[PDB]
Amino acid sequence: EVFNATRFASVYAWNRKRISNCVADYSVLYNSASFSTFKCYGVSPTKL
Amino acid sequence: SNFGAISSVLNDILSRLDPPEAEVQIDRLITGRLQSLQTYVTQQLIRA
Repeated sequence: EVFNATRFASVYAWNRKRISNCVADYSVLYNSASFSTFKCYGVSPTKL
Repeated sequence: SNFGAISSVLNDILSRLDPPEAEVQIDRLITGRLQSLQTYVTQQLIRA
């Protein structure tokens, strides 16, 4: 629901929704229209 | 102690940073810790 959401809150007040207690879906994040930029500042992105 | 490096757990850099920056950070740990030995080694030599 995060990356596929229709609308996002504007950058002045931005969408905060919790992702919790769950198995990280990054395995499925591979196939998509992908991304303008994909970045991890405090980790190696392969470590997700 | 951080000694100016991002963290004092030697492998919690390595998760965060790609090595070539860690190689810069781990210096400030080594350089920090190393110096911290001599200061301890000396204080033993003097006390001894």
